Amino acid sequence: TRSSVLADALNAINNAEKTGKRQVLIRPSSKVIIKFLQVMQKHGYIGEFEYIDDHRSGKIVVQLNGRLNKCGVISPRFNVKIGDIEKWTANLLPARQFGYVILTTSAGIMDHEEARRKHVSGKILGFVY
Amino acid sequence: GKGKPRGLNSARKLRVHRRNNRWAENNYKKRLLGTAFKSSPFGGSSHAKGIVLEKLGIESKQPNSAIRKCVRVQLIKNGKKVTAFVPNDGCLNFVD
Amino acid sequence: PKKRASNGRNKKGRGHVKPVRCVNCSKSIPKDKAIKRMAIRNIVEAAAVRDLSEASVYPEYALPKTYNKLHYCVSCAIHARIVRVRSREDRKNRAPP
Amino acid sequence: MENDKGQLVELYVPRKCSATNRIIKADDHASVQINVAKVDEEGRAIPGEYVTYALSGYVRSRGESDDSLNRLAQNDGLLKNVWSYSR
Amino acid sequence: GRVRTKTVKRASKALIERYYPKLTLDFQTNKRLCDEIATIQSKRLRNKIAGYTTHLMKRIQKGPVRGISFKLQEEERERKDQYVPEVSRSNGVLNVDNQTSDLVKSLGLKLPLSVINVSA
Amino acid sequence: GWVPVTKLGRLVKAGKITTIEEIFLHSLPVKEFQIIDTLLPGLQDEVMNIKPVQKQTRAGQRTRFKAVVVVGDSNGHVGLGIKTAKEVAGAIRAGIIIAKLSVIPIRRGYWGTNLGQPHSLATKTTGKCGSVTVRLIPAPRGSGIVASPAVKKLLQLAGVEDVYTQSNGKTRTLENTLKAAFVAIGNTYGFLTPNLWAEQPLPVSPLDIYSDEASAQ
Amino acid sequence: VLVQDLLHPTAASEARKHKLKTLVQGPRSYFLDVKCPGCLNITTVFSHAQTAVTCESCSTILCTPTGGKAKLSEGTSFRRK
Amino acid sequence: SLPATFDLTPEDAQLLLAANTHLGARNVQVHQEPYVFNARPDGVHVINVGKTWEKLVLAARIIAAIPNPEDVVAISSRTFGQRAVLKFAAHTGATPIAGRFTPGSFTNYITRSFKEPRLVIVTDPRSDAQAIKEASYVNIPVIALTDLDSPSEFVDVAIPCNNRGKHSIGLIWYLLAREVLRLRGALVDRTQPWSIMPDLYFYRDP
Amino acid sequence: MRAKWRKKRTRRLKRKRRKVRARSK
RNA sequence: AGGGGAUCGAAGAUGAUCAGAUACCGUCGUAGUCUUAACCAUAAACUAUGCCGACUAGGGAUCGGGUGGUGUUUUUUUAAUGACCCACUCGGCACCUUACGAGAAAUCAAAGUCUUUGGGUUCUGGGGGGAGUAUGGUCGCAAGGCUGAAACUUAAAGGAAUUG
Ligand SMILES: [Mg+2]
Ligand SMILES: [Mg+2]
Ligand SMILES: [Mg+2]
Ligand SMILES: [Mg+2]
Ligand SMILES: [Mg+2]
Ligand SMILES: [Mg+2]
Ligand SMILES: [Mg+2]
Ligand SMILES: [Mg+2]
Ligand SMILES: [Mg+2]
Ligand SMILES: [Mg+2]
Ligand SMILES: [Mg+2]
Ligand SMILES: [Mg+2]
Ligand SMILES: [Mg+2]
Ligand SMILES: [Mg+2]
Ligand SMILES: [Mg+2]
Ligand SMILES: [Mg+2]
Ligand SMILES: [Mg+2]
Ligand SMILES: [Mg+2]
Ligand SMILES: [Zn+2]
Ligand SMILES: [Zn+2]
Repeated sequence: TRSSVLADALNAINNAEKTGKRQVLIRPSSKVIIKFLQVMQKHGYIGEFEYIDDHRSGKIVVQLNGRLNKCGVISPRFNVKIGDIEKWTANLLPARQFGYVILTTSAGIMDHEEARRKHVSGKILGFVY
Repeated sequence: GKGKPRGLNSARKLRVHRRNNRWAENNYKKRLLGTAFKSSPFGGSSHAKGIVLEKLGIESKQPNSAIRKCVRVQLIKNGKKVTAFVPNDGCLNFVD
Repeated sequence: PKKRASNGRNKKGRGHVKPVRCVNCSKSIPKDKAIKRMAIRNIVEAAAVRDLSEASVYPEYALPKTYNKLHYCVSCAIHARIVRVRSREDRKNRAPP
Repeated sequence: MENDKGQLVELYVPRKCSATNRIIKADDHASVQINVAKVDEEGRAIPGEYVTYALSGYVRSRGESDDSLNRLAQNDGLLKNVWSYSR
Repeated sequence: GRVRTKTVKRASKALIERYYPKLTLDFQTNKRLCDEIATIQSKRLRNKIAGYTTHLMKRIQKGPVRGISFKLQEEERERKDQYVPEVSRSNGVLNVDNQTSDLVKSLGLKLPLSVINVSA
Repeated sequence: GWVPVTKLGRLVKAGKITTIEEIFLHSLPVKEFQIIDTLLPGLQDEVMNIKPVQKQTRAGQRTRFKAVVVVGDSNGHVGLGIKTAKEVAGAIRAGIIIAKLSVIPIRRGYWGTNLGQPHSLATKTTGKCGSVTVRLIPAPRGSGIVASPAVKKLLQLAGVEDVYTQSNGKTRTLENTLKAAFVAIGNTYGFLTPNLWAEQPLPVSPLDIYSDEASAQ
Repeated sequence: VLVQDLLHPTAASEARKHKLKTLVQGPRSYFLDVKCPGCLNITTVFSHAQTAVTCESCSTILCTPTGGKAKLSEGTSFRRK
Repeated sequence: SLPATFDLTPEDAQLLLAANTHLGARNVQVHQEPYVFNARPDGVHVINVGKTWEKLVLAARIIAAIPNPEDVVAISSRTFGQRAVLKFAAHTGATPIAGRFTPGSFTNYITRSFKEPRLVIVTDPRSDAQAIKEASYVNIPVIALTDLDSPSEFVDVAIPCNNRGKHSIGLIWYLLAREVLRLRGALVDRTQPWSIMPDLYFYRDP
Repeated sequence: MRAKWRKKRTRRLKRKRRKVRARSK
C-alpha cells in the first residue's frame, strides 16, 4: 500500500530523467506534491507541469529539461531545529553554493534558503540538485 | 525498503534491537558479563604477583623446534595456578 | 555455485512432482527430471524383414513397430544413453537432434 | 564558472546533448555531432555552413538517436512530417 | 606432404603485389626474376618461392585470388561495370496493395492503379 | 622522428591544435601518445606501485611484473596507467605511455566564496572500481588533501589543493583504489551544476576546419 | 519514446489501452433501447447484465448474461445510447 | 527551411513501388519505428515512402556536408549491397567497403584496413554490425539503411527501406548517390531522370 | 566425517549423558 | 491402539566378492510400507532469494478471462452454435535478447532505480572452532522439538572467478 505519495512522484521523476526522457506522468498527486513540484520549478530543475483531473486524486504531467541529477524524499519527516538545517544540507547536498533542502515549516513548504531568510523551520520533506 | 523500521515513533524498537545485537560484540559481552573479574587468572588488573612452583621446559609449536623456558606460578591473591614465559637468553637462571 | 537455472531439471510452479523408477537401475527420480526416450522400433529387425515377408501368408502383411517410453536416471543417462557432457555454453541448448 | 572578480576561471565549458542537455564528457567516445548542410535555391548545398546537432553516447546506446534527431531537425525545419509528438 | 611454409607463401604474395607486370605463367623465368629483384640466401628457397609465385600467378589469370590486390584489378572491375537495357515501367501499371494505394492517395497524386487483397 | 598516423595526430604536430581542452571539447579519441607530449609537456611520471603476478602454463610459470603509474602536471590534468610486462622497466615504459593516453581533465572549485583561483572541488564525487569506492569531498582552503599517501599523490598531480576523502571496501588493493579515485576526479566534469546551465552555440570540429591540413596523402 | 505528448495521446492507442489505464479512466460499457415487436414499447438494457432481463409486460427473456456482454435473445433489435 | 521542389515526385514514387522499397517486415517490427503505415493483412507492414524519401534527403544533406567527400564510407557485407555500394563510392567521393569488414578498422591505427572517416553509410545493421559497434568506439556518425526489424542501436538517421532483397537496397543507394550529386554538385536542375541507369546499382547473377 | 553422522554421533552421546545423570536424580 | 499386510523392503540371516567386506551385487525376509483414531513437528520443507507499494526495456510462445473482425472451417437453406486464425487487454506458469543499471564475481527485470546513501513493515547474521555442545525452562509416551551459553582454543576458516 502507498505510504508516501510524495516518494512515488519524486522517484518516478528521477527515473525518467535517468532514462533520458522529457516528461513523466505521475499519480496520484497531492497538495504536497504540487508545492514540492512548484519549488523545483522556481529554481529551474523542471519546466512546466500540468494537473489532469481524474475525478479521483489526480495525475500530473511534468515536463523536465535535463538539469536535474536527483530529487529525493526524506522518509521520516524529521523535525529540524533551525540550528540543524546546516547539518542537513551538509549530509546530502553536493556543495554549499547551489542545491536545496526543501522542508515543511509552519510558514509554508519552502526551500531551506527561503526558510533561512524568513527565519522559520519545521519538519523536512526531500531535496533537489 | 529493506531492514530496520524507519518511522518517527519507532525509536524504542530501534534501541532494543541494537541492545539485543550488541551482544554479538566479542568485547561488549566480555565487559558486561564481567568475564574479566570472573574467569581470567589476574583480577582483571594489569599485573599479578605470584610464587614459582616448578620450572617448565615447554616445547614450541610447529613449524618451530625449540624449548621455551617457563615457570608455574601460583598467583598470591588467588591460588589460581598459571604458567608464564621467562623472556630472554638465560633468565630462567635467575628465578629458582 | 549454481550450475543450472533449471537447477537439476525443469520444474517451476509446483514444488512436487512424482518419482519414476529408472529403467536401467531402478533408481527413483522425479518425473520432470527424468530424461525420456520414446524407443520405437520394428518388431523384426534389419535383415529379418525379407525372411519374414517371404515365409508368410498375406501380401506383405502390414508390420507393427514397438512403442516404448524409456526412463533413465541421470547416472544411467550418462553411463550410456543421452549424455556426452557439454561445454559451459552448449549445455544451454535444449534443441534435440 | 567565474571567480572573485568577474574573471573566467576553470577551463573548458563542455558541449551538451541537443536531446537531453547532459554534459558530453571527454571519454564519451560514443557521442556524435551531426553536421547538416544548409542548402540554397536550385539545390546547391553550400560548403562549410551547417545546421548542427549533438547526441550523447547514452542516447545512441539506448537506440534513441534516430527518433531524437527526427524531432530536433524537424521542429527546426529540415523535416516535414515524419515525426509525431503524439502516440 | 608438400604444403608450403609461410615464408614462401608470404613472399609470393608480396612479390605478386608489386611486380605483376614483369613475371609470367612460366616458372623458369619467374625463377630468374627473383634473383634480380629480391635477396634470398639459398637456391632452394628461391625456387620454392618462385614456383609458388608462379602457381599464384597461374590462377589469377582465371579470376582473382583473396589476399592479393594490386589495384589494377579493382580498376579493371570498375570499368568492366555496366549492364541493364530493360529496367524494372513495363507494362501497363503498378500493381499495389489496398493500403499501398491508400499510402499513395494520402500523400501524393498521379499513379497507375491495380488492386489486390490476400488471406491467412 | 614522429610521423603521425592519425587525423588528430597530424593536426597537432601541424600546430593547428594548441591545447587538449579542445580535444576534450569535441571528445576526440587520442591514440598517439606524442599528441599529449607536445600538447602538454609539463608532465611528471610517478610509479605508484609494482607487484609481481604469475601464471601457470603447459610448460612454465610466467611470473611477469605489473606496474601502476600516475602522470600529470599539478594543474588540472591527470592520467592513470596500468600495464604488466615481464621486465620491470618495460612495464614502466608502457605504463607511462598508457597513462599519457588516458589523460583527462579535472573540474576544480571553491569550498565556498569566490576568492582567487579554485582550490578544491565543484561537488562531491564518487568513483568505484571493484570493491573500493573513493569519495571526494570539497574542503576549505589549507585543509590539505585528506587521503592515504597514494590517493594524495594522485590528487596532487591532478592539481587539487584541498579535498576530503572517504573510502569503502578492500582498499588494500592499490589497483582498484587508484582506479576509483581516478574515476572520482574524472566524474567532476560530467556533473551538471547551475553555473553550467547556460546554452552554448556548439563549436565546430578541428577535423573539419583543418580538413585539408589533416588527411592522408 | 524519449519525448512525447502524454497530455494529448492518440485516440486509437488510447482506445486500445485498459479501461483503468486510459488518461482519465472511464467504462466501455453502454446502454441500449431493446424491443421485440410483439409489444409497442422499448426497455433499456445494460450491455452487461447478470440478470436475465424480462420485458415490460410479457414474460419473454430479452438477453441471457455471460462472462461479459449479455447475449440478446433470438430475434430482437437495439440502438445504443 | 525547406527547398521547395525537393518534394517527392510521382516518378520517384513509381520508382520506389516497383522496387518494393515500401514492403516492410512481417510479425517482426522493432518498437523504435513510426515509419510504419497500416498493416497490410497477412504479415506485411507498409512503409511510409514519403518519410523514406524525406530521410533520404537528410541523409544526402549530411553526406555532401563532409569537406572531403571521400571519408564517407559505404559498408555492405551483404552481397545485395556490395555491388550497390561500390557503385555509390564510384560516383561520389566516398571510400567503399564491400565483402568482409575486418575488425579493428576504426580502432587500431596499426591495421592496413584502417579508415578514419567522418561518416558511415551502412545497409544492414545486423549483418554489418561490426562496423556500427566499431564506430561507436570512436565518434563516427552513422547514416543507415534500415528496415522494420533493424537494430537502431548507434545509428542516427535511419533510411527506412526494405533489405528483404532484390532492388530496394540498390534503388535507395542509387537514389542516395543521385541526390548527393544534385547537392553542391556535378549535376543539373529540375526533373532530370539522370543519365545513369538505376539498375546499375544491383545484385547481379546467378 | 559426514555432518549427518556427526549429528547422529552426538544424539547418541546425549542420550547417554541423559542416562548417567539419571542414576543420580 | 485397532484393521490391513499384494508389493517393495531399515533389522536379522545367508551366497558370493575381498587381504578383511559387519558393505556394495544375489537370496530369505521381521518392522515398515496401506487405512482408522490419536501422537510427533522436523527435510538441501530450495527459487539456498520475507511481505505490501511505486518506478525503470525489448521479444516471441503459452494457461485463464474478456473485447473487437462484411477471419478460416463445420452444411441444411443460410444462420445459431463449436473448434481454429488475426489484433488488443487484464491476471498466471515460464523462456528468449539486451543492459541503461547492480555485483567480489558466477550472474541478476531484480539481485535495478545506494557514499547523488531515507516508500512501509517483519525476521536473521557480526572471524573460525569449542557447538547447536553444557545448563535451566518448556513441549513430547518415546525418539526428540523450541529456547540456548561459557571456559578454552585458533590466523585463518570461507566465497567467486583464473591458470595449471
Ligand atoms: Mg549467536
Ligand atoms: Mg605441571
Ligand atoms: Mg581478597
Ligand atoms: Mg568453486
Ligand atoms: Mg561442484
Ligand atoms: Mg519440497
Ligand atoms: Mg604497497
Ligand atoms: Mg539407582
Ligand atoms: Mg508386510
Ligand atoms: Mg546384514
Ligand atoms: Mg560372508
Ligand atoms: Mg550387521
Ligand atoms: Mg529448520
Ligand atoms: Mg530446489
Ligand atoms: Mg517484459
Ligand atoms: Mg470472440
Ligand atoms: Mg603460521
Ligand atoms: Mg577450473
Ligand atoms: Zn539409473
Ligand atoms: Zn417484449
